[PDB]
Amino acid sequence: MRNRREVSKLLSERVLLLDGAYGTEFMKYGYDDLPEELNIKAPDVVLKVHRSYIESGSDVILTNTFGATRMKLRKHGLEDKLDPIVRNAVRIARRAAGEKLVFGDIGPTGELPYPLGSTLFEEFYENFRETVEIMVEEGVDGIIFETFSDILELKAAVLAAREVSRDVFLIAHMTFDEKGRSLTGTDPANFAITFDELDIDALGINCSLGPEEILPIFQELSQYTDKFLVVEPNAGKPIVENGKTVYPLKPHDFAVHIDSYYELGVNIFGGCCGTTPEHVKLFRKVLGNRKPLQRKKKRIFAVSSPSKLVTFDHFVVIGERINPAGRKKLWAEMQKGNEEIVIKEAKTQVEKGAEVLDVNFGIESQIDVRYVEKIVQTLPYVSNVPLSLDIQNVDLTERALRAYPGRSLFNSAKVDEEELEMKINLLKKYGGTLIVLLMGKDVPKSFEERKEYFEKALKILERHDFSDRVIFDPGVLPLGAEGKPVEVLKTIEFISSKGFNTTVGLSNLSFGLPDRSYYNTAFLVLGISKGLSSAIMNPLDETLMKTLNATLVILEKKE
Repeated sequence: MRNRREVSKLLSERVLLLDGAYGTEFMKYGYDDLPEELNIKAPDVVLKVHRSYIESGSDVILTNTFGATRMKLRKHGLEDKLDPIVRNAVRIARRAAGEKLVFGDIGPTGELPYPLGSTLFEEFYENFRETVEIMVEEGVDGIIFETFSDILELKAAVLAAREVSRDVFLIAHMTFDEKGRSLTGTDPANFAITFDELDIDALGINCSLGPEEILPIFQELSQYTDKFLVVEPNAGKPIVENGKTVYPLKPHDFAVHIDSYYELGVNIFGGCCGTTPEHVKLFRKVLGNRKPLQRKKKRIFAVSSPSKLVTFDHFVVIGERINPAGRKKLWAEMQKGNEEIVIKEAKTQVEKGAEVLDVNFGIESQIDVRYVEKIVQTLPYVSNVPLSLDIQNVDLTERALRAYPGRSLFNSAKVDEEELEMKINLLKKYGGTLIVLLMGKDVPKSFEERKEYFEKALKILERHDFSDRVIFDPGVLPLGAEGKPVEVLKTIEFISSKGFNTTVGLSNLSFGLPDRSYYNTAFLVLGISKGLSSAIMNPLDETLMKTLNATLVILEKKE
């Protein structure tokens, strides 16, 4: 009913109050049934609880639909009841909220993405799409994806929601353990950096921990995003009593933490486990009417995997090995869909020092798309590191980007208006950074020409507001093509001096002459001395890796 523009307006004016736990309230009323089923079996109980929260002061209540998606309901033999479940939930909540806001509550499926589980991006996507269609049709004032523990599943959810409606206010939440990590390894900074650039309106943290525990985790989150913030802590740390887990933190003890979150810029405050109407009533009194606080986010250049965030504030080794070009064995296996061989190449490269992995599938026409999707989802989880997606076809590109678990690096976009704009828009929609190759219709032979390509690229990036999401690749040419490597060094220095990260397809310098390892080493050392911030290289080359480390030690970049 109310759109994201309208909700954003309200948020800019005042911090809002959410509601509390529903499950335990239903239980206090003698109903232990699956919450979602109550929307059909005992709608009066659902309404009663919504009203208890509204009367407590809640500015917004959540629909009783946390587990209402086909994938989750299937586990209870209720998949065929998805429609009446969600429609009734929205109607019941609307009836209770009256004028107040009603957000559609959508939790995770409980299924982990392949390779941890057996689910691919597309299925999660369709799964979330269906529930959002119902809520939008029934008139929710926003959607909040609650308690997500994995970024790929969360990414699929928001992309699905946004595809159904560009106007619905979207809120994405992740839950963290006491060590500040999601089930699959994501920390606050990673979550903020990966999701801040997606088309959602707010980010948040809910459940798992109490008020004090979430505080530092919330602070880290607030530093990397300028989106609206939400927090719903559990009512303290769990304690087991009569053989059951309870969250004893009383209203006053919970409510006193409100100021701390407010000082950190929170825009919506609510409570999770153990939160009762009694707790909300006090939250209302304590919160009152306040205008949110301004924040100003930290801006950094980084790419990510579910468990690792790689910031370009140090030389980044990008493993070049998962590339069938000139690799007879690998090429044949990729064609037959061999995942294990690629998994092994990834693992060994990281074990040797690669922090990011370039992934290319040779002649894309000869590769199965499902294979590509399985590999893109798989590597970040099993190898633990982010990927540089080395893909040519725009078609495959979009499929890889939407299924990528984190914020990736996209390999090369030549200096061509059409190609750049096209790849920029895909990255804007799905997230990610871009390697811009300094060439277009032909290869530059000088530093002068490379500079022209750089200047033309900056112009294009500038008008598409994408200058802060790029890494420049000057374009190393083979020494067997009079590739004048010195012109490449000048270019690296010039670009570095302007504040931009850089990289090179290292091996291309010696792919036409023996003792390539030594040419590769010499160039890398020289490149680093000119500001080179990374390189697509062979981490299995002991000579190159050891000399690389020595260089960094000598230039005082590490020990």
